[PDB]
Amino acid sequence: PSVFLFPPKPKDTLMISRTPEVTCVVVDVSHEDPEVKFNWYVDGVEVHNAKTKPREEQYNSTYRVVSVLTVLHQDWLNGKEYKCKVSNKALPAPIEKTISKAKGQPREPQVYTLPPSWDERTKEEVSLTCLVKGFYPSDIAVEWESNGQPENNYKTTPPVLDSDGSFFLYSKLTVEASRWWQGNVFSCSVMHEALHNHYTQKSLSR
Amino acid sequence: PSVFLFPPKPKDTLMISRTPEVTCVVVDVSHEDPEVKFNWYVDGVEVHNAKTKPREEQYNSTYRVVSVLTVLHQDWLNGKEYKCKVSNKALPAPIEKTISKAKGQPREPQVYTLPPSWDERTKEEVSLTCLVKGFYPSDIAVEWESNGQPENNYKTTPPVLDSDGSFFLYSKLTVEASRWWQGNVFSCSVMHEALHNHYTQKSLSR
Amino acid sequence: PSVFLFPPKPKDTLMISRTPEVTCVVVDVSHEDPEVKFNWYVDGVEVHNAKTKPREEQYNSTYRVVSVLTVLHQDWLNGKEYKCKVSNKALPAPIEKTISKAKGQPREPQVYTLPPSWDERTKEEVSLTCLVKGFYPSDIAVEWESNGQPENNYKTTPPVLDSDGSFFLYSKLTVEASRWWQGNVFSCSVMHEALHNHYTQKSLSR
Amino acid sequence: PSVFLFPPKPKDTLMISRTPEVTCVVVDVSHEDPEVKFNWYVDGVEVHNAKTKPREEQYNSTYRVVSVLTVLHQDWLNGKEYKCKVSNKALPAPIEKTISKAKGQPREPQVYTLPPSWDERTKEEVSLTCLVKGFYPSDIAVEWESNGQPENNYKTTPPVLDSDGSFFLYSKLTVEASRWWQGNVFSCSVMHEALHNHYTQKSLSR
Repeated sequence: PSVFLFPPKPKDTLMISRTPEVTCVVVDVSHEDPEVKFNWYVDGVEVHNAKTKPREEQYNSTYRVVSVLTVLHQDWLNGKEYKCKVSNKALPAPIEKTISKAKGQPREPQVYTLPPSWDERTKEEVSLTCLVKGFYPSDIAVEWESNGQPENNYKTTPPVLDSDGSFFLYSKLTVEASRWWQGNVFSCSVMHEALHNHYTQKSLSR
Repeated sequence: PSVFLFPPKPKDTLMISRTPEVTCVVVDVSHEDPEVKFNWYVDGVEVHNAKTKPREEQYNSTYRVVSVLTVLHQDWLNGKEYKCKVSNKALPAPIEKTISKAKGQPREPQVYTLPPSWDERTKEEVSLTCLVKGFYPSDIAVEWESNGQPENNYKTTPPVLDSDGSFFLYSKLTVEASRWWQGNVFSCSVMHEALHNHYTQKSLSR
Repeated sequence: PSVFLFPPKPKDTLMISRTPEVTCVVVDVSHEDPEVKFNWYVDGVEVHNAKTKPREEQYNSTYRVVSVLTVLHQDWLNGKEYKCKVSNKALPAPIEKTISKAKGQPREPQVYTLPPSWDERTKEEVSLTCLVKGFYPSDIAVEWESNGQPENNYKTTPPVLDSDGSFFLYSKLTVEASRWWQGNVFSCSVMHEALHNHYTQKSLSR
Repeated sequence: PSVFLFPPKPKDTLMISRTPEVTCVVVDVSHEDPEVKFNWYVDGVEVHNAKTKPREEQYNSTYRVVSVLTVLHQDWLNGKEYKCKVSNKALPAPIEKTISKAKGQPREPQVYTLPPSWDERTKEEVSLTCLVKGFYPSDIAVEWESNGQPENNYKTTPPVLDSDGSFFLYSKLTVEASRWWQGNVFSCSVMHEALHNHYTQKSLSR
């Protein structure tokens, strides 16, 4: 068997509106001895405010085990680790996986609202570009809203490493040219750590 | 024992200068029985001399072997299937994995160049962007060039799926401000199968 | 009988998607001897399958027989030699005919896009010109496009030798004056061996 | 034996200082019986102004015999029909071949002088351009000249048929930078039958 530790979503670790959780999925567990045992060493503390073993739903008849641990918004922000010790009889050795926030000095994302191209102006759909560059923790979230209500038809690229060791990404919004030309306002919503109150909003129109 | 088949590089399939290769990577293998055997089948017929064997090792204790098959540009860009038959002792049955081009409508790439943002002015280095959307087959190559010779400070995004069933990506060239202001012209060179001539270029200046 | 060896077309050698083929035309054969054997030698090695030989007749009361040998992109660009051997009536000695890519240090073409004249302003149509000069391999493919779509009424002069041992050609695009005066952007797509990525382009507007 | 009739050269059809000439080349005359009887007739009237040159031996043990007929500048350009009746002892009945001037409504060239392009200013040597378009008879003659005296280093493209069924060609003069920036006059001298006085001149300066 093998184990993979997955981190929490980047939005819930900046927002007190939701719960941040780290999930430890054990896979290729034969039915021989399920005996899945999760010993969560937060920092150096072995006791676990652990959560259910749901086992989710069957793909090749499940055999897949998950435990989730509610983490603290502050603990992940303060760069401390979370182990996951999977002990099984079919394992000669236990599998210990450690996850921690990107251990560097956080940098602020520089948001830039790039407007449509001259080439695109003669089209029924025009594409609005937000560029988010310069953030060291690749843990970010980009959303698009206009006049205060959310929008759809947008797609954000994964963060990509740059030359300075930082990260950047582009978020593109597809709107009809009816709204852009009539002068509606569109807003790029970026949520990172280094931003003041984990939120910045740059607005775009013409 | 687990195997992986990788298509040729996009530039290599769209360019007369290079030799495109499908790559069959068997990972983990064993330490006890490192001998692998590669059998390459194109469209049902076995290709022998067409493949070479890179001899390799690794640092997860276990080794990594890899075999590469030179295809003809026109065979890959047609509906041809390439099968890899990996036999090792550690496997009961040979593992056969087949790969071929993305069957479907070739859809033409639209190259949009967006100029530097107002905020990046009065800064040391500026960033120039290249939005490429609408291409389907997802095997695309994009580089930058100014005054004939190429440029190095570019990173292009992983092709991200759109609602249309299309694809898009972005490209970021970071140039010294003074070269941008001195009027030098930068160009975005994209290669794809759906393009007439398999090549297009958009320009960025002022 | 007479024999003639014809080389690949220039666009076919610089674009993968096309089959470049050398053509061996024997004209003025006789009714007494209507069966002509063509034996193709490439770099000495005889290739028989790569032949395809149809048949037909001309108004001369003579016959014309043709044999095509599909060449590889990599060979012609790397100066390999192609031979076709034509033995019909008498003449045991079939051919002296052998073709190759010209031998010379390749030279990069120089594209200059020159705008319509002052006199052409005041006319229903305008003519846009593309000076391509300085190339030593002579094999070049030049076309006009706009809006990423190929154009139609353009005509290009054959390559003509310049004083420098280089070649130069000119390409005229004929487009409606409404189109030029409304601000479209027209471009010159030139493919040649010496160019970086075998493709360059310059554009014109206003 | 095979008969060929070659028309007069374009420059001397327009200029009175030269003598235009129709030439009648008979080839594949054999050693056995040379003795070729050239009998010319213009329109319908046989003329005895023709001069049969001596017989000339080739490497193929064939004789080539030629006769030249001096024509009238008007009569050629008036579309008159010139026939050559060659009679040998070998052939059964004499061979005849006819040439006339290109029979279509003559069309006047339109000459535009195009200056050099922006990219070309930085170069030690700069190229001036002459576009001659819209002319029907493919027989034209182009020259370059600055400050009266004729000029060197000018190369003309072959005539090129266009879509409208007329012809066009380019002429490039290569001059050093100093000549162009100093404001010197440059002139493109174009001689075509539809031009009044068969000569025009267009000019190009800074």
